[PDB]
Amino acid sequence: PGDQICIGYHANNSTEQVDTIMEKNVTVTHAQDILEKTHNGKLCDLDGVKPLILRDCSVAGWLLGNPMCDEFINVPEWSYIVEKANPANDLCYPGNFNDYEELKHLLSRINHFEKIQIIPKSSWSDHEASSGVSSACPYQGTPSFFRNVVWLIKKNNTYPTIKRSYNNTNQEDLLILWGIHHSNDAAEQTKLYQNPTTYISVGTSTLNQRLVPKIATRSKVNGQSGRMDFFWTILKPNDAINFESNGNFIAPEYAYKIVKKGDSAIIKSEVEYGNCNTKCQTPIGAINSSMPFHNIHPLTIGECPKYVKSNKLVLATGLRNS
Amino acid sequence: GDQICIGYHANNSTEQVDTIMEKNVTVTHAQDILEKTHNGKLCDLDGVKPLILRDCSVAGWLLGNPMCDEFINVPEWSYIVEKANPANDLCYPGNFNDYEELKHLLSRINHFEKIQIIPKSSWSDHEASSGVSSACPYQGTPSFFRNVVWLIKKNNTYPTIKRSYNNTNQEDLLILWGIHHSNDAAEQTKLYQNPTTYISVGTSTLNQRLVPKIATRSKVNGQSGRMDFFWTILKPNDAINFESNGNFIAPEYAYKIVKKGDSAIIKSEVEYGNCNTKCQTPIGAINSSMPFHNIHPLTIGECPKYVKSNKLVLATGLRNS
Amino acid sequence: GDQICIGYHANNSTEQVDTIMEKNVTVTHAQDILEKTHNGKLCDLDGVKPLILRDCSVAGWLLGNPMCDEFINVPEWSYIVEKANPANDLCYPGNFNDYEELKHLLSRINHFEKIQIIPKSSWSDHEASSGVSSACPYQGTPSFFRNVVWLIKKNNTYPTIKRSYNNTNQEDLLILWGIHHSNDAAEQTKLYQNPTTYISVGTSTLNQRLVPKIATRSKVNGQSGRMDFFWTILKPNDAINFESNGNFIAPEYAYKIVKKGDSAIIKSEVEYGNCNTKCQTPIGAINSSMPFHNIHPLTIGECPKYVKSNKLVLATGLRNS
Amino acid sequence: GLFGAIAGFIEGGWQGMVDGWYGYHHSNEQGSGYAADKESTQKAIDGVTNKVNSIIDKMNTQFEAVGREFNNLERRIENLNKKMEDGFLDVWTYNAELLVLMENERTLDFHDSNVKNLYDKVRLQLRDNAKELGNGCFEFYHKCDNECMESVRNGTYDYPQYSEEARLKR
Amino acid sequence: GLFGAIAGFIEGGWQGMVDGWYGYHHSNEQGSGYAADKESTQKAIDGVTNKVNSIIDKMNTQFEAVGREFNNLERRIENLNKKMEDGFLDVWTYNAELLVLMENERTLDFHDSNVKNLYDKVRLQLRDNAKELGNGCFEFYHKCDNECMESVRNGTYDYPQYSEEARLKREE
Amino acid sequence: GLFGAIAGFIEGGWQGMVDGWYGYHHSNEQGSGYAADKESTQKAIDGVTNKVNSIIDKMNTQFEAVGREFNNLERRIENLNKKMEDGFLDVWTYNAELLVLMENERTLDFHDSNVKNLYDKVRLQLRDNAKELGNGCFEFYHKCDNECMESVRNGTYDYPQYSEEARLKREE
Ligand SMILES: *[C@@H]1O[C@H](CO)[C@@H](O[C@@H]2O[C@H](CO)[C@@H](O)[C@H](O)[C@H]2NC(C)=O)[C@H](O)[C@H]1NC(C)=O
Ligand SMILES: *[C@@H]1O[C@H](CO)[C@@H](O[C@@H]2O[C@H](CO)[C@@H](O)[C@H](O)[C@H]2NC(C)=O)[C@H](O)[C@H]1NC(C)=O
Ligand SMILES: *[C@@H]1O[C@H](CO)[C@@H](O)[C@H](O)[C@H]1NC(C)=O
Ligand SMILES: *[C@@H]1O[C@H](CO)[C@@H](O)[C@H](O)[C@H]1NC(C)=O
Ligand SMILES: *[C@@H]1O[C@H](CO)[C@@H](O)[C@H](O)[C@H]1NC(C)=O
Ligand SMILES: *[C@@H]1O[C@H](CO)[C@@H](O)[C@H](O)[C@H]1NC(C)=O
Repeated sequence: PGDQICIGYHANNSTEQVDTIMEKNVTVTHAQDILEKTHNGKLCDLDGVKPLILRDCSVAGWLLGNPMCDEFINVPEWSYIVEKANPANDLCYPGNFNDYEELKHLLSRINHFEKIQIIPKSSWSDHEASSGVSSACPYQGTPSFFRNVVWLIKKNNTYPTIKRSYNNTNQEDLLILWGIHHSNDAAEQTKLYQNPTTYISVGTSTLNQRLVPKIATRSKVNGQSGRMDFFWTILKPNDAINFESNGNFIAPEYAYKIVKKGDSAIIKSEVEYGNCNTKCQTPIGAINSSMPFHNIHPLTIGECPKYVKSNKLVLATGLRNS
Repeated sequence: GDQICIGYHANNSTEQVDTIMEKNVTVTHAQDILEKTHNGKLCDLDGVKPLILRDCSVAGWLLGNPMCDEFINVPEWSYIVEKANPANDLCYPGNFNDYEELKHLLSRINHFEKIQIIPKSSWSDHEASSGVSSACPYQGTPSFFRNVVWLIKKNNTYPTIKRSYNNTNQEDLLILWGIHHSNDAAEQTKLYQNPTTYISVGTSTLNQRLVPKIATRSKVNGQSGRMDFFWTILKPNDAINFESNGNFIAPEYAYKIVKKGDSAIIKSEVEYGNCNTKCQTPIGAINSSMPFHNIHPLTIGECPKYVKSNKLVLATGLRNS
Repeated sequence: GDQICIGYHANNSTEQVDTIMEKNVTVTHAQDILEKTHNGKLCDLDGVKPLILRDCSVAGWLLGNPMCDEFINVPEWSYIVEKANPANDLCYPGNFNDYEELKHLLSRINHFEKIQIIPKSSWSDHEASSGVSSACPYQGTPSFFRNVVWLIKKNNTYPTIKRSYNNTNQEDLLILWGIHHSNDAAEQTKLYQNPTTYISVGTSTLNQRLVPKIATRSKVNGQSGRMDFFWTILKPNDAINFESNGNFIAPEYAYKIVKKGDSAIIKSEVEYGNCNTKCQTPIGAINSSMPFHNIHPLTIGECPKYVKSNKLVLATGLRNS
Repeated sequence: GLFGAIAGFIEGGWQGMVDGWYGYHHSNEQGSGYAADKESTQKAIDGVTNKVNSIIDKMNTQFEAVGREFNNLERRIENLNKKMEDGFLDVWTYNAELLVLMENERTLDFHDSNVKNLYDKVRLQLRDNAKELGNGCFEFYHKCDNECMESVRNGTYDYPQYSEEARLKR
Repeated sequence: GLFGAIAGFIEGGWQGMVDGWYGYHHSNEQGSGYAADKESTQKAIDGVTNKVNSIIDKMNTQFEAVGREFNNLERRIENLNKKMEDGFLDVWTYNAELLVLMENERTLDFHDSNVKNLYDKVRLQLRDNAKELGNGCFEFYHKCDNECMESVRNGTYDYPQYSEEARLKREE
Repeated sequence: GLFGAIAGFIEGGWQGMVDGWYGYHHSNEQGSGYAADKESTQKAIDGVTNKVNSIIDKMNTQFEAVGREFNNLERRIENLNKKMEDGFLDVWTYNAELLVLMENERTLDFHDSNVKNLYDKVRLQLRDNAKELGNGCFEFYHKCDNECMESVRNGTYDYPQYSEEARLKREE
């Protein structure tokens, strides 16, 4: 009374569980994990392109040339930029970087600069180019100053009016930096420049700036109670920039050619380099994965698995075994 | 023996739907819900014609750039169209202040009404008609923005201007004005006489003080000189108060804000089409009872909902053999 | 023949639910997950009482408008209440600079300690009182913001002011000051001697220069002069450096930020409740256990999750006859 | 096919039937042809429709994008405003696309079930009175004229009558 | 419904059933009544609770709606902020509603499938010893006394026990 | 589950099968062995592979957060940036999570449906020619050789041929 056929299904030794609306933890035959949960806690090249690691410098400290950043005076094409939460080297000398976050944002859109010399330090016949330095900005113990801009001083007790132009005869855009010095009282104003009433005008087809020092009494910072305020502009190819001042001028010397625009990023990370390489990067480490999702960190650069806030994410691919 | 079968419909349909588990299921009946179609023209919107700025920017229009004169006394509009980069913006180079904010105020306005508030002839100790420049040529001849006046020194003197205006209309009132930056101390003297000048404007709300910035700038429209225009909204029964001893670009005409409601500044290169529509997008208008469209994210009027997808058909009947 | 039947439950319920495919389906069992109810009152949050500003604005309060004496010294609060339009804000017309950016700073603060950083008394070459304006009445008598001094020339002379205050405290420190804008040279002369004037303020962070805008403006609260107020946070062990030769509106009192943490500013006309709650809304409090609510979008504390619907009912039982 | 009526136990559909979605094919004493379950199809036309209207109605409230302009030193918030409008655009596209996919399956299985819930309704009335051919059909053990057939469709087929005719073959 | 049991072949539900969600009705000589199914009701209040709990779990994170104030010359950002919050409340309101709407239809079909698995279960147990009314019912081809009724409800029903008696009425 | 097959009439799966997901096991004189359903294990792997691929594509265009910095007097807009990016991250986490929960359930029941439909495929092929035991099995009234059992799977089946020793074997 036998000779029987039966219909049935697969089973195996699998503990791989999934969840559903009506049930949790349902062991099934086969499942597919879709969430990347794992990273190497190291920052890397992406891909075959090393990031620009500013160490302990800030972006400000880098572009102005804070003496403790001479390390970055000449710098190759980069993939992304890495800044600490709080770089200790920003402005050796206190003050302001005007439009700083707007500039920082331009950077994320830029893969490579090319420092050039637009107004040679040696071209100041009737002013003192090499005497402006501070114990606030020190290089190798000796007092120094930002390396990309020049703190002009009166030469033989006279500060004639300045009139320098510079013509961008390059093909690329130019990032130009310059500053103004706020002194502490008439006395000091008299010491560095002769003139007591002072201004700085900057012109370009776009720019129309006028600046007057606020000679005033401020709390000491890095030992200095005076202040510097910096300002920047993109000078277009064929455009030209004209400075005019009778004192307190912090002139450009080196400006940067934007030679390459790309997808970059400034990221804040304390984690350090690893001579490795990846195609996806995260502030807390890199990702080699084939998953479609990950829960490492919301900020990524490069081709990445999309981010999710989940610990567990698995597709039931098989049926409900026992 | 006699037979009875149960079965189902199959027609000549070629329509496809999609599902999580299968693509392209040919199906017996399927409703399409995605509009993929626009007449590529800019249209009237519920019987109201848009304001086609042609080559004028918002700024060249409200200031009255000579080359824009087609917009002297404009009728009610339903939405406004700019090209990306209009040629006629500011004829005399400079800046327009809180520009992007003012444009935003226009997306809520349907009609202005120009009213002369300080008439050109009322300037008697200053030079009213000498403020012209080749940067804004009109019919070849050197000219200027038609809504403001460039005041020049008279008989080598520039007595301190003091003019006030009080808003005796029912409506908010858009007023603009400017300042001219000289190039060098020479020019400053030639134009205005006084070496050190200021413009101060006051209202219940506004307390501004402008001072020229002399400097050497590259020529733009053959002018190293620059002009910064400024605006404010003068509420009814309030008064604007102007004072200047130089470099002042005084207002003459100003805008009664007479109609408010939904509007929009769209950027579009597309030309008008002499047609009507309930729904309008920068690349073209849409006439469609579909729930969704494919056309462009920015629309105005009674419109379907935008979705990025290139196919959205809903299955209605059964799988088809 | 004996019979056995399989069947299901039916009861006296009229609870409804909906489907993508059928509406108002009567079911035997349901769970309403949407809370639609609130008391009509503002209450404590976890046993901490709100700051209820009555008719004062926050500028009114922190500046010390003479009608705002209720709040001269204030205890720890959970959140703050404002009207949409407090009548006591600025008693003398002008500007509170970075006002919204400050209000926001203030919504992470649960308590200030008010301190006298520079005693009124200590003005000895200048006249500290009078000082006052009819735009700022107290008990019907001309007065002025309390936390701040409107300084005036003494003996027809205004010696340059140079003060410092160095923060020797544990906590951060909110400091307010201001500038008077006169109406003409005469008024400028009558109040401080000197016709050309400045105020410069300095910290490690700050470095400002203020120059009075002496123009005429229309009257507001009877005055057509102006006062522009400014603030900062002075860190521990920085110092604020003042220097001015007129038009300087000086700080008297400052605020130590003593308890930071989750707070908020909400607009509401609703009276205090005299109750406690874990969840609060501009239109009244919420005591629920539901997952959702539709009371208001702006809520304070641990609350159900907001949603815009009027009906959110989950089916827990089968179709009913 | 989730319920197996379409198109597992019925290999193909019916090019010949027009009066509705689901019906019957009958060959008997007077001939063969198609008639349709006018009321069954109708319950589906009722349901599918409301479903469409509901799907449309969950979208009538959506995100509407707005032209906002920014200047050359406002690149951060211009960026922020772009990522937020794209942000909602992607979200609602996701929602519409996915809903349409999800219910397209429910609508396909819906028709599948409907059919099976008809074949079940006939199987339940005939019982011992016919073979289950197994292809959607039934070979009648007896002879069936139209009031008889039109009656299995009515929903009323007075089984006790034909019982003896069938007892004879087995 | 969709598996054609609730309000399908089984016309309506029993007011008379109160000890569960699905059950049996019997009628023989000792008499008749209602005895709700124990295990298959529990299986439903177990697996529907979870559904209702799964929806409150997948919803605890939502949009923190905060007020931000802007001044008269910040109309653009303010309007962006308003559009952002409207947008978020709209998205989550859709989410909440559609989720409910789709799990309601799911739930209904779940009860409907729990009944067609009960009925099916009895049908396979009973075989030819009983007649299928098509009403959700079986008329026995033998005598089923209560220890017999609890035999059908138990899943312990002995087919050969009443098998010989069954076939006689099937014929006559 | 929903279609009462897997863990339904059939109470468990077969460790012994490994050639595929669903199939038949035969126990005849000429041998015994397991066999997989190529035509229906294939239909299901394909369907489930589209699921996995349609879920990834549906997600591959979610929000992608971007770093942005603000100064200490832009705290309002930094908080606006923040609440925005978190809000989307939440909208997309809720999306992914729930799409997975929902399709997991459908995928299981999909397997349920596939098993039952297979049982019916055979059940209809034999009719009275075999007995339904009630736990997933068919007890052949006659004797079926290995070229006959592989004919029930082959797609069509000699019933008129086999009908003969079936009635004959039925009466007793
Ligand atoms: C900087 O120098 C360049 C040329 O050295 C100027 O170039 C002008 O316009 C075209 C550009 O192709 C040249 O052929 C002309 O000869 C130049 N014009 C004049 C008047 O020399 C450029 O304009 C200069 N920068 C500025 C601000 O003038
Ligand atoms: C603007 O002009 C109007 C009228 O010319 C002034 O309104 C008068 O103001 C006082 C009250 O302050 C009253 O005599 C009337 O209520 C007003 N006029 C009318 C016609 O009702 C108004 O004060 C002026 N505003 C300014 C700032 O000058
Ligand atoms: C799922 O399994 C884990 C053990 O890893 C347990 O922590 C969790 O509570 C289970 N889920 C439920 C809903 O019981
Ligand atoms: C602030 O005061 C304390 C001592 O009083 C000291 O740490 C610091 O030197 C002072 N700083 C300034 C800016 O006055
Ligand atoms: C669906 O069919 C169309 C052919 O018109 C094609 O564009 C698309 O790639 C097809 N998709 C799949 C998954 O086969
Ligand atoms: C559902 O019920 C409400 C409440 O009375 C009613 O107003 C609405 O019209 C009904 N919807 C439909 C489709 O009948």
